[PDB]
Amino acid sequence: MKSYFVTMGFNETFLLRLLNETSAQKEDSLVIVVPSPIVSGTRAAIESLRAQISRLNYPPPRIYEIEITDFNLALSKILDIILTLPEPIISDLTMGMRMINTLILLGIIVSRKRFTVYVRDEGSRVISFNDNTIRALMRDYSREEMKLLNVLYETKGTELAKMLDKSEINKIAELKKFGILTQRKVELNELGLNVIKLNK
Amino acid sequence: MKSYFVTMGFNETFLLRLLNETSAQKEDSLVIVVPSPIVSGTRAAIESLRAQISRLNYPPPRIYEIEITDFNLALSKILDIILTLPEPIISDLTMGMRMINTLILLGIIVSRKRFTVYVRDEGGGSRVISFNDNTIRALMRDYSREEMKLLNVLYETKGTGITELAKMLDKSEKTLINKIAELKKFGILTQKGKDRKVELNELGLNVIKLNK
RNA sequence: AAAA
Repeated sequence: MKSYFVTMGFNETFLLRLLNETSAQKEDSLVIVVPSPIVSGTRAAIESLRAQISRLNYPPPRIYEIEITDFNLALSKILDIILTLPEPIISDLTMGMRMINTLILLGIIVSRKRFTVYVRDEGSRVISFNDNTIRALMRDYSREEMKLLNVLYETKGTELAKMLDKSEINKIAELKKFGILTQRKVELNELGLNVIKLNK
Repeated sequence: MKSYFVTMGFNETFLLRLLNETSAQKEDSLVIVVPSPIVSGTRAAIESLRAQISRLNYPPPRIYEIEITDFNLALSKILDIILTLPEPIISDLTMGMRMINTLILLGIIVSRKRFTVYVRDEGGGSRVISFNDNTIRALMRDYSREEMKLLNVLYETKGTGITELAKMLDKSEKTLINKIAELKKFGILTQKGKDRKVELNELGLNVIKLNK
């Protein structure tokens, strides 16, 4: 079970693609935030989405309208919605107004809930990230960790154990949860490259 | 001197509006990131921009072209550009590809640099929100139980002078001043009026709402 | 790539 949290523009097909790609189920939650007032294009897109959801056995959408006047007053409404969504929260920034997508994006990050955000090339190519990515980039690494990463960066991958001079691993599984390295040779991933780049 | 970091689509109007609303100077770094390869509508918007920039003594744009294969690979390239921009970084995410603007936004936050982001209304309207680095750091800060006790009081009294706050919290005014100065750095409270009553602003309300 |  999961939650979809998106805004809606004039084209419901972006959301239909997201719902099928991630195998949406009826038990899931679908929450659509739209600007106030609801313009004709957005309303038509919602009715078009209702008819197509009712055929495909998807979850019924809940629609929230919010005025977009102040960054904090609008974030306040986005946050109240977010605390009512069970994790993980699936989001896609390719559709709807940029202002509202910005508030959704910032809303899930500061809420510290689990999430997966997708962003597409126009509506073919696609990139994604999650709460683990953001937390791995926002983390203040200690020097025991930082100089271990810098060694892995310079050695490119127990030969490691006789460099920092320790025993022979509990920290390895801890850093594998942050997705910054893998594991035989301990291999640093691209996310770890960004880690080191942020703290050099 | 400031710096501007934006991406470009087919329309330069929002960038020229940004430059006009923030009083852009010729000594500023204007940096534009575009996808690779540069398509013809983006080449045309960039030529339309340079003509108007020269006539208004705006900064000349330095243009970088980025490939976007993977999230981490593309962010890596955005960070290289960000980490050579002088602070503060002024950005406007209402233009160009959404993928690039997401990386620009995410790149700026994690670079811990100073910034102001604008996001406008596509339909041309006057609706516009903005935020800055203190905004994000405020919402993500780990607030101690003691710090939360102080914020909870300002919400229930709606403004209280330093002397009464020190009484309500069983602390010295000397130590309350230092703590109020530290919270003021994050932008979550202000102290206006001739009575110097400490008050929670809208940002402080969101901070309190996150810890319930 | 201005509710794509």
